[PDB]
Amino acid sequence: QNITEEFYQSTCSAVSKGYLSALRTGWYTSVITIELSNIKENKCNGTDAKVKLIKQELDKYKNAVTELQLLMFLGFLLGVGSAIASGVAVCKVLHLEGEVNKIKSALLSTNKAVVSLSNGVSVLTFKVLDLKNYIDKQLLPILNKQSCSISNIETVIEFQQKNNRLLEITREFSVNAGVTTPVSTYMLTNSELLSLINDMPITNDQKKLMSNNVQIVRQQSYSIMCIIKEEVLAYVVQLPLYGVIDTPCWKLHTSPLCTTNTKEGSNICLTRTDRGWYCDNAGSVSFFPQAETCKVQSNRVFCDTMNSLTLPSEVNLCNVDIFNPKYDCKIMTSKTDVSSSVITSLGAIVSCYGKTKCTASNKNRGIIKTFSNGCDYVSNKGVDTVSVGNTLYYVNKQEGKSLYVKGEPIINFYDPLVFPSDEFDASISQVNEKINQSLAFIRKSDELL
Amino acid sequence: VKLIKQELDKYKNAVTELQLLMFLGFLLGVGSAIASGVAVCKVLHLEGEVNKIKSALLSTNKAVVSLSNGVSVLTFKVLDLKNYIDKQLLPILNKQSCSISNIETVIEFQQKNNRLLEITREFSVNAGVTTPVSTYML
Amino acid sequence: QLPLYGVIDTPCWKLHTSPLCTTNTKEGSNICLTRTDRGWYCDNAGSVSFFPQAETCKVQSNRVFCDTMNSLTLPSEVNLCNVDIFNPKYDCKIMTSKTD
Amino acid sequence: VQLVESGGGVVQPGRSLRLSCAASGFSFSHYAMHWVRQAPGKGLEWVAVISYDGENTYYADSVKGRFSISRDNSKNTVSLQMNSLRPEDTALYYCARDRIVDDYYYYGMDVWGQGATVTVSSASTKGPSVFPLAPSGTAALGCLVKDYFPEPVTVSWNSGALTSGVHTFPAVLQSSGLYSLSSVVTVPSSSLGTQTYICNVNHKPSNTKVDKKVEP
Amino acid sequence: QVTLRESGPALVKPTQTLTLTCTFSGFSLSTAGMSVGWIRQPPGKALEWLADIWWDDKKHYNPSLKDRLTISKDTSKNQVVLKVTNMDPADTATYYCARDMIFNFYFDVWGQGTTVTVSSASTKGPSVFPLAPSTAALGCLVKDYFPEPVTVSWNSGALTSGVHTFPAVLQSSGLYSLSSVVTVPSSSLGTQTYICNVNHKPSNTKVDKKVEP
Amino acid sequence: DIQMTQSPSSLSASVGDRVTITCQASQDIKKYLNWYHQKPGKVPELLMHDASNLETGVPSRFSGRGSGTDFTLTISSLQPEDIGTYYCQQYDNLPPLTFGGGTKVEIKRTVAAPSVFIFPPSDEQLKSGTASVVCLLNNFYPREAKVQWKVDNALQSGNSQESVTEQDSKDSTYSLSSTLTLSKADYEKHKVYACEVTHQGLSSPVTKSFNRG
Amino acid sequence: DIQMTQSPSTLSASVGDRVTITCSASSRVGYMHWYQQKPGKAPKLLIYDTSKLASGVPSRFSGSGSGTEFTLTISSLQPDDFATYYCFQGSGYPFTFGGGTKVEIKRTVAAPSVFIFPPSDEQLKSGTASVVCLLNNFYPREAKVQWKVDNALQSGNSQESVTEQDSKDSTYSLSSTLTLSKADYEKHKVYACEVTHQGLSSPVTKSFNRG
Repeated sequence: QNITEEFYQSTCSAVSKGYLSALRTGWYTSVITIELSNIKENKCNGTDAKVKLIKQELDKYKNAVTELQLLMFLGFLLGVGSAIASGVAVCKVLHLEGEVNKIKSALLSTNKAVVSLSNGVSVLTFKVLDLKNYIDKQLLPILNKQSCSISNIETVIEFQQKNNRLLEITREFSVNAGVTTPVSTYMLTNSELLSLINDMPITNDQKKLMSNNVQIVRQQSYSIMCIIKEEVLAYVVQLPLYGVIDTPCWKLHTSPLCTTNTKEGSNICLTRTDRGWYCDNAGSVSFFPQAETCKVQSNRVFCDTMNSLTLPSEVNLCNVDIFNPKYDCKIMTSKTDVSSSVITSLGAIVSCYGKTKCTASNKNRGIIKTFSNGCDYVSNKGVDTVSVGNTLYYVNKQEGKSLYVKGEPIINFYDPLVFPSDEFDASISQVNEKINQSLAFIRKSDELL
Repeated sequence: VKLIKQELDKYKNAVTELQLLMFLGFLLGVGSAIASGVAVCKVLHLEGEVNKIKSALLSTNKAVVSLSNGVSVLTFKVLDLKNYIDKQLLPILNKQSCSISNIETVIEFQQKNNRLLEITREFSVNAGVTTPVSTYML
Repeated sequence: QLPLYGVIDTPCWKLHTSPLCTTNTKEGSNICLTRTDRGWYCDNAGSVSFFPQAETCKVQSNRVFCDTMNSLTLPSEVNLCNVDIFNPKYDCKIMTSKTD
Repeated sequence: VQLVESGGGVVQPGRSLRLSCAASGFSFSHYAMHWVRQAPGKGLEWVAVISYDGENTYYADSVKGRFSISRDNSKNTVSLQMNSLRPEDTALYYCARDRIVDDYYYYGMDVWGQGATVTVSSASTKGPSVFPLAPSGTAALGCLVKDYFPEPVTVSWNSGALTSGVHTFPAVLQSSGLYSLSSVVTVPSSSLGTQTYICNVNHKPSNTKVDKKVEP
Repeated sequence: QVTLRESGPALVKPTQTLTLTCTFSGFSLSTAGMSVGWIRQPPGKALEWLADIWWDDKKHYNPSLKDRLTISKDTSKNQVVLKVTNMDPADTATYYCARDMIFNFYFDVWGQGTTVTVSSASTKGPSVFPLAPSTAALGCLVKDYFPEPVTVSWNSGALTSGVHTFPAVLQSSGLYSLSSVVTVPSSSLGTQTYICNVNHKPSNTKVDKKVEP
Repeated sequence: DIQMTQSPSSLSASVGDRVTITCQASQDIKKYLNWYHQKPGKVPELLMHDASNLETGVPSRFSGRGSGTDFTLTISSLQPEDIGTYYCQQYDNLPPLTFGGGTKVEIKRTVAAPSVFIFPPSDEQLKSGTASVVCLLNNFYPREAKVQWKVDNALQSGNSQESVTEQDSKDSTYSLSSTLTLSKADYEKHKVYACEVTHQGLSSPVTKSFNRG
Repeated sequence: DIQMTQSPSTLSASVGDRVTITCSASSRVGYMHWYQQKPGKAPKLLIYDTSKLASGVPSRFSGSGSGTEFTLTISSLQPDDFATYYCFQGSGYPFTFGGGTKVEIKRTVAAPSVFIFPPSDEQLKSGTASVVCLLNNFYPREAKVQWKVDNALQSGNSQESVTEQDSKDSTYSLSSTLTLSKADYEKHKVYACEVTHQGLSSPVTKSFNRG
């Protein structure tokens, strides 16, 4: 009873204005460390089941270490960037002399500390697993040399349990060339993660946002394998910083709009190409063309500013009056008269053309409405299912009021044959000029004759 | 006991994470793949709807239950950790003396608990929606 | 959420397409042509469901697995595009280029 | 899972009356709600419906323009406003829940309230007098409930402890225009003289509450 | 269920240090996401936040009473302790202790509280001056006592209606005072004799006074 | 407006009998039909929806059939608790949802003769100037019975009313009351009062009587 | 630091009247949170996340707002709602609370019964003189007490305590204690108490001549 939606029959589109923004504007880089134990060399002869298992597990431990040692419409306008450029930058610094030692020094006493590195950047550091103390002090002295007898079997379980976390981490990086996303629990546990969130210099609200949506933060995060110099494993976890919160958001749904004259082809189509998510953020509007990049948790819409264009606030005028002189609304044209449907947040837009059967159904009563060739909309409340031809769409069941804005479909104002129909990222004014050009050429070419 | 305690913390941490979660072609148009799945989910958030299904599944692990939306849905209880924990684990962990006899109890609990952990793991890395549906899931 | 497969055991066929250009000796000055309706086609309700991105279709020899949500439902005259491209009954979709 | 009606009673013809329905134990704001009525001894009549969000309403043809249904989701309340009442509107009125959630289609009703009695009449209200039907191995005894208006009256035995063998006959209309019934019970004859039998007669419209012991 | 409870001396002399022990159950302060906060409410004034602490030992303090605040924790005993130096009677108030979560920056669960009094004044006896009559009202006045509470009954509790015991007001001598009053028929004067008896348990004083014109 | 017709208005069958009632709609309603059971004195209970889909907890002995305009409800093993009135209702498209007129279902326990009792008027009522003599016919079948009043051996007419219950949910009988009402003056002008009952369960009419005093 | 304002600081309403409480803050914030407090009892959390209902809380309550403006609404003011309501925010340190909203029941009216008491003789012996002015069984709470001594106004030498709203007639009572030294008391002749209240058409004055 928050989120609402409006359908514009005039432009075959719909806008949902009940959403709140969640923009990633930046990156925070933290350094996670694991103090590791070097081994040389377990030398136990005689194969005892209890001896073989510890050795085998220790062999598993060593191989992990070895593997790590071994590792060392629209949208086309967005441009390119390097997602892990920030994280890689941190990794690079870590490859310096006794920088390891600097950080290895601060984390000896506590498991958490900020160390200023020679780049000058202060970074939160975490020692989450100390296999070293356990392996070097409990395990290693018994194994050397010749006689090794291991009793109390619960010990081999404890070591496999402790070692296990390291093994999944070595496993993941192995299948991701040292960059994983999303960041798994093995890489960084929730307690560790929540602890990480509290020292990040963001708003108490921003911390609040991330903590209720940790599962989202993980998908927008990167874990980057760096170095294993000295006796410490170190990798950098790259977390999103949300500089934009609680600003109004809206999602634009579009569908092909065509004339419904009786002939077979000879039809003209039209489709709005500025579909996607729009959000208010700095007096302008951040527009996200590919709405795959935006995750939704009801009230909150999570987006990454890298795949976006920053547009003027006049962009909203295209939804109410597409012919405004203040903004040239982006569109496409076609002769492709094909039926399809678009499921919106609180309903469904149905582009029905030709002899195609377009229908809406309820789970209980069955078919409840047969569409009359054109762009229409139906609420989510009285409808559960939509079938367009042989393809069946399911409708969203959220709560919220929808508004049908009546208006003559815009495509009907144009005379065929003078209409430009092969336009992919054109616009209103860009269409009008070609018609004008064609209006001039048709009109001037008979005046002379 | 510490091992069981550690695993029970694992059991709890798993529990906690879930609680916390709460050419051509361009002509094809868009739809909502999980619109059907999401619709069911929504219905389940009502009063004692849970209780309705919890009642039918006490005796059998399989029954068709009609929800208040009216939709009849096949229901499956594939893992009853409650019974294992309440009947096998809890009476052993609370023996006044924190003895424990033999180790097969911790192996047995790690084995049973393990499946839930992979499921909580997948949902954790998928914001509560996974595809394909893994063996751990089903 | 499991898929319910309402269309089974109907004849299916896959269309592979490739660029067609003149092979005149000159350097560029060539004209190219390509059928754009590549993908999977299947008979299902007297019509044909067409799946443009055939990434979306899994194959187990005899069986072709597709999702009808990512499909267009086309008239049976689409088969004429394979036999006679200049037929008056169906306007076959193509694209043109000078890219040799 | 509980619905409790209120607001019933007598209203003079041409006048107005408001019913209210308090709901608990379910997700109220997600169900369509119905009103249904039943005159004494007759069948069910659908009256009106309101959608779960209150946006859509429908009414029986016999009450259209005179009745209005509304709801308050913040208070888990449904109301039925009845204007310009006729004697033909006298009935028991049930509050009832639609069986299906969040739908603009309307279906059956799976949860029913106990109902509120509304009487529309120019006759005056009168309380009943209770007379004993004395006994003289199974014996029958009872109570004669005579001369009352309007319907209904309730009769119980031993404050509800006695239900077996109890027959409470339907009211009869006398030439005087007043109703009367008797309630009779069959009990083991060895019980007479030892077990106490007292008929509990209740006539809500006249605020009459009489407990009367029945002896041989 | 989470339950928290405050403890701390009810009285404290000015400039002294105020220590407070908040103890709780139902949740561990060691668990990730967990926090405990301190909040105060001066008499007839709005609530004021004081301090908090988290499982990762992060501490925060309110600049208004800074730098007089020190907060620490001990997950072992399930308790949190807050210290306030250089007390002023301005600080006389009721304090609450409450849980906080990073998931939700608000106080969901609340201690029933402990209150603290700040004064150099301590034990004392009060002086009952009765307010003589001349509908008719009469009352007794309790002057110059410390601390609270003190109470009043009439005729030993026979007379209850008409009576209005007034919330005691502080004086600038640092002592407390109060007046209570019963209205009564005007005709019952002189035959009906009114008696007001004050019970000062803190200084063990039960004064009965006879009220008459 | 869609009309719902139920048949029969009432019917009689034995415990264990298979009982079928019919509903007819004035137009095509597909399977948008519900069935309700109303026990005497109780609220209605929904038995099934979509013509044949039983609600959870509803006994298996109920089954519904039909589509379009003609529907049936079948009880495959009529039980004592099945008495009352059964109602059909449509919910095809638009409201008004409409109910059928209802079908009363009665249970037959094989022909059963009535037990007869007579009650003289009470002394308390005689004070009012009215004398009510009550004749009870308890637990009989079939419904048909002739009850005749005789005063000083003379048949009475125009001065009696009968009331009959809906059928009982346990033993499958009806009960009947016959009330003779006279002024105090006419009642005490006669000596003996009797009600005579003729019913299929009785080889010959049964008479129960008393004498005043 | 952010600072909260809240209105109305005092409000009263009849059972069933809608109640609206508005909060204003100096800086924009994420969420507004709301607490109910009974007298002397620890405060309870009512609404969280601006509009979300806490457990144990009635659907009767609801929340709404954004930026710096938020509102709390009681759909139908019920007796159990008598309390003070505070707006809160944890969005940025230091945390703040509302100025605080006190609710009662609108409306009711009562004119004060005014009495005056000269210092007792037992007290005049101790070296202090307390003159007490009493206003009995009135409403609204707003009332002005003015003490005059030989017709001059007195300032800074008076204290005023008022009574708890009564569970029967819903009125308040107030006491005003003028405290002087015995010496100062016997230095003047007439002592007067001037009362101003909404229920009074013209200022009422009770007085006495010393001795």
